[PDB]
Order: sequence, then C-alpha cells, then structure tokens
Amino acid sequence: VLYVGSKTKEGVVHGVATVAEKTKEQVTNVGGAVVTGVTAVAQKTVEGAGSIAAATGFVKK
Amino acid sequence: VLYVGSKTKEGVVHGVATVAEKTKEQVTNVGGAVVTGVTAVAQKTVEGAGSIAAATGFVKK
Amino acid sequence: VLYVGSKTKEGVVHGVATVAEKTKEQVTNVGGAVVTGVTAVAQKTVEGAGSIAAATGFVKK
Amino acid sequence: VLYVGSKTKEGVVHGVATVAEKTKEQVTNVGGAVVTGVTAVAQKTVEGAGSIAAATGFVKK
Amino acid sequence: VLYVGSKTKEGVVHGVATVAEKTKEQVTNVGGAVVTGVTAVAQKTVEGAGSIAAATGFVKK
Amino acid sequence: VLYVGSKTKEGVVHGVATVAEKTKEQVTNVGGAVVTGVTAVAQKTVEGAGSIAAATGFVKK
Ligand SMILES: COc1ccc2nc(/C=C/c3cnc(N(C)C)s3)oc2c1
Ligand SMILES: COc1ccc2nc(/C=C/c3cnc(N(C)C)s3)oc2c1
Repeated sequence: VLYVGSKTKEGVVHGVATVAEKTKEQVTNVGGAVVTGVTAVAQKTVEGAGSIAAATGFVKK
Repeated sequence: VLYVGSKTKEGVVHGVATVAEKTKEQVTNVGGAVVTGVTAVAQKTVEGAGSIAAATGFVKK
Repeated sequence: VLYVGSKTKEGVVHGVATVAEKTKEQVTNVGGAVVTGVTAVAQKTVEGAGSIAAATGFVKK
Repeated sequence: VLYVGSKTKEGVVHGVATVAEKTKEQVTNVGGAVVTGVTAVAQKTVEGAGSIAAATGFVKK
Repeated sequence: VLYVGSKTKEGVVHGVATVAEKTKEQVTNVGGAVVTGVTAVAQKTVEGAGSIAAATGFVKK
Repeated sequence: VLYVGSKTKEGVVHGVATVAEKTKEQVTNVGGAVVTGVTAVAQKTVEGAGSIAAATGFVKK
C-alpha cells in the first residue's frame, strides 16, 4: 500500500560500445525463422510474457 | 505493505565494450530456428515468462 | 510487510570487455534449433519461468 | 630503386571500443605540464622526431 | 634495390576493448610533468626519435 | 638488394581486452615526472631511439 522508488532502474542498458568489422554476412532461410544481430535492447513487461530474440520454427495444428 | 527502494537495479546491463572482427559469417536455415548475436540485453518480466534468446524447433499437434 | 532496499542489484551484468577475432563462422541448421553468441545478458522474472539461451528440438503431440 | 607496397599499414589504429564511466575527474596544474586522455592515436613521421603524449617540465637556459 | 611488401604491418594496434569504471581520478602537478591515460596508440618514425608517453622533469642549463 | 615481406608484423598489438574497476586513483607530483596508464601501444623506429613510457627526473647542466 506504499511504493517509494528512487533511482530505481529496471531493464536498463547503458554505456555500450560496439565495433563490428566484417567482410561478408549472409543469411539463407527456407521456411523457418532466423533472428540475428540484437544489441543493446531493454524492456519491461507487466502482466504478460516478454521475449527478446525468440525464433519459432512453425506451429502446425 | 511498504516497499522502499533506493538505487535498486534489476536486469541491468551497463559498461560493455565489444569488438568483433570477422571475415565471413554465414547462417543456413532449413525449416527450424536459428538465434545468433544477442549482446547487452536486459529485461524484467512480472507475472509472465521471459526468454531472451530462445530457439524452438517446431510444435506439431 | 516492510521491504527496505539500498543499492540492491539483481540480475546485473556490468564491466564486460570482449574481443572476438574469427576468420569464418558458419551455422547450418536443418529442422532443429541453434542458439549461438549470447553475451552480457541480464534479466529478472517474477512469477514465471525465465530461460536465457534455450534451444528446444521440437514438441510433437 | 623499386618500392612495391600492397596493403602496407604503418602507424594504424583500428577497431577500438572504449567505455569510460567516471564520477569525478580533476586535474590541478601549477607551472608544469599535464597530458591526460590520449586514445586511438596514430601517426607516421619521416625525417623528424615524433612524440605522441609527451610532457616536458620546463627548459631554462 | 628492391622492396616488395605485402600485408606488412608496422606499429599497428587493432582489436582493443577497454572498460574503465572509476569513481574518482585526481592528478595534482606542481612544476614537473605528468602523463596519464595513453591507450591504443601506434606510430612509426623514420630517421628520428620516437617517444610515446614520455615525461621529462625539467632541463636546466 | 632484395627484400620480400609477406604478412610481416613488427611492433604490433592486437586482440587486447581490459577491464579496470577502481574506486580512487590519485597522483601527486612535485617537480619530477610521473608516467601512468599506458596500454596497447605499438611503435617502430628506424634510425633513432624509441622510448615508450619513459620518465626522466631532471637534467641539470
Ligand atoms: C516475494 O514475492 C516477490 C518476488 C519478487 C519480487 N520482486 C519485487 C520488486 C518489487 C519492486 C521493484 N521496484 C519497486 N519500486 C521502485 C516501487 S517495487 O517484488 C517481489 C516480490
Ligand atoms: C637495414 O636498414 C633498415 C632498417 C629498418 C627498416 N624498415 C624498413 C621498412 C621499409 C618499408 C616499409 N614499407 C615499404 N613500402 C610499402 C614501400 S618499404 O626498411 C628498413 C631498413
């Protein structure tokens, strides 16, 4: 019945330095799922499911 | 009945330095799932499931 | 009935330095799951399951 | 009498990632020299002296 | 009388990752020399002297 | 009378990862020399003297 927050961080990404030197980068997909290259990602979910870099093949029913 | 937070971090990523020198990077997918390259990712889930880099093959019913 | 936090860290990643020099990096998937390359990842889940780099083959019913 | 170069690097800096989180940074100088904070610096000198981060006190004659 | 170079590196710095978390950083100089914080520095000198992070007190004549 | 180089490295620094967590860092100089904090430094000198992190007190004549 009382929430007191002060400088409360939750799901926070800060101070990132990235260097990516590459000569080739191919991705060949045939009927599935490919996730690639997620970086410096932050989220907060209340009352629900939270997926960041989620690959699902296929759902057949 | 009383929550007092002060500089409370939860699911926090900070101060990351990354260098990735590569000459080739291929990914060949055929009908499944591929997750690759997740970095400096932070999240917080309340009342739910949280997956960061989750690959699922296929769900057949 | 009383929660007092002060500089309470939970699921925190900080101060990471990474260098990855590679000449080739292939991944060939055929109908399964492949997770690769998770780094500096932090999360917190309340009232739910939390998987970071989870690969599942396939769920047949 | 014949110079053949090919992809010849000399005094080269590449692919640097830096993160510097600091709360205070003071420098107090009284009549001398202070050099601070040189990063990712490259040079090439022909027929002469080359100093990168050089502090000299004082030259009295 | 014949110089053949191919992918010849000389004084080269590459692929550096640095993280420096500090709370305080003071430097107090009184009439001398202070050099601090040189990182990822590369040079090449021909026919001359080369100093990278050189501190000299004072030259009295 | 014939120099054939191929992938010849000389004075090369690569693939360095550094983390430096410090709470305080003071340097107090009075009329001398202080060198501190040299990292991932590379050079090549031809026909001359080369000093990397050299501190000299004072030269009186
Ligand atoms: C025992 O049951 C549990 C389990 C996990 C929990 N995690 C929390 C976080 C609560 C807060 C975070 N920031 C708040 N502000 C700034 C108002 S409140 O509470 C939990 C209770
Ligand atoms: C024995 O005397 C010495 C000593 C050190 C030397 N360092 C060299 C470098 C020569 C070159 C570098 N890149 C060149 N291209 C691409 C034309 S030529 O020659 C030296 C001779």
